[PDB]
Amino acid sequence: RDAQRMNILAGRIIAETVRSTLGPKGMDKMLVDDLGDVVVTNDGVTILREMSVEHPAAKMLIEVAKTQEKEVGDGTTTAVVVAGELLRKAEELLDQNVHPTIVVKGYQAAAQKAQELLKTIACEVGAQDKEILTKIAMTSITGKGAEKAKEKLAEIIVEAVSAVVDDEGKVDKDLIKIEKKSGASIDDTELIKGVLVDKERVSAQMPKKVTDAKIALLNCAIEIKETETDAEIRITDPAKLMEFIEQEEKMLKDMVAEIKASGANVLFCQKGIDDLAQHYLAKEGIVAARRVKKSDMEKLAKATGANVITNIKDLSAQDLGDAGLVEERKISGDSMIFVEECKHPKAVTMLIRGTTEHVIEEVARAVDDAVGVVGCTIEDGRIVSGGGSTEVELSMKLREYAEGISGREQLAVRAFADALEVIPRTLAENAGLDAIEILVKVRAAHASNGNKCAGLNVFTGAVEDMCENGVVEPLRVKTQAIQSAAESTEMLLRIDDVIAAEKLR
Repeated sequence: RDAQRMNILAGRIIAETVRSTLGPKGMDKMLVDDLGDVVVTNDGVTILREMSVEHPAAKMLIEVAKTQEKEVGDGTTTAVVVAGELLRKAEELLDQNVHPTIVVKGYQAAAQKAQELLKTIACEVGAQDKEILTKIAMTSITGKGAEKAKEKLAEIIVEAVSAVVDDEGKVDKDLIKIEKKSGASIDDTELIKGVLVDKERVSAQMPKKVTDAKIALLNCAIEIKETETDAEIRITDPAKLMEFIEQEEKMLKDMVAEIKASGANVLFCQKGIDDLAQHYLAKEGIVAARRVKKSDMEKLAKATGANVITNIKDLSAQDLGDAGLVEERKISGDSMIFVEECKHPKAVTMLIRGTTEHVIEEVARAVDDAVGVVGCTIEDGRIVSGGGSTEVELSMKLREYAEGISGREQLAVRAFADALEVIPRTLAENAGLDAIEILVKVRAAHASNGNKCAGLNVFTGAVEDMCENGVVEPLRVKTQAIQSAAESTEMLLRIDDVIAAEKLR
């Protein structure tokens, strides 16, 4: 009968299950399917993407959430809690014989008005100041869940994103690889100004270090080759078999001679080196490996600027690569190859260590997105405080503006401003502190001429300066999240009737 009353309540259930997960110490409840595989994750996107639903309108709020995850990578949880309030406060207006067309007009006007206020609240910083840059690095790692180790880790991130800043000022996620490998401890982490591969030489008689490496890039797998024309090999005489095994090997020695004659001190072949072939490339002083993945051969082409060749019978001086140094070392365990190019590098790598395959993958998954949030921050250059601090300031700005606008729509603008007051409330209850008594003091600081950068610290549990502690986030996560909220909630408020949708392609 009510119909619309059933959708406003469904949005609160989906939002309640991802309400307490906000903040660093965000707990999560178990919800295992009928199978048995237990999954424990703090991120909300991992649950909303796999958790089932019951009503058809529940997908409206999840659809807009997927597009938000593919743009910033963090803050999607804050975009869902703001929808439950705006969707709940509407019930107070409907009881007063208010038409849905009136409450939807206040959110659009209030949302657009905030676009100009955030510009004045945001500060201004440079795009190369390493001092303030390090402060943003520790703020990202701490926001995920790795406070025990964040001193040197913050310095490895600022040097990686800053060492790949093009002239136009655009960060590229493809130029940042992540190599996982257990070790002694996580503190044994260091960046490389080049590339990295987890392979070892085939023989122990090859060189260990060489300068001005002339790598020979190959794009062919391991398999018996055949001319473009149909042809097959035949064998019948067992005694004569010894003549072919040595003949084919002879066709390889003279073939590599043309590669070495064209200046090829090194060689990164992509085939199974014959047992006797290892003796030739070893005495001549040419490293090599057997069986390498294609993912490692595609990055070297664009990194070193080599040309992709498919015919081994055509490798002249103009068909080879180039690298800086190729020294063989170890890092508490095996001995892999370390290819570098300090003359003209184009990408960096990271060899995060640890003690178990589970602890290295967790931090390895929360670092790929951290650089993305700090990367776009340098592109824009404007930063604004966050963590519930600015949310309390916007309320005072909207209340003063609500008094100017007249008409019956002056009630929705007040609920929209007060709806954002739940951000510091969830953080207060998270640490086990009362909220009704703490929200009265945070407003006193922002009386008039008070510092706009001030919020509640989850550690000490009192009002402090966010600029000194470490609670700052870019304005892109707020301007886009608040914009998607008004665009998502309007789908359920405008609709005032259901339909028996059946057979619709």
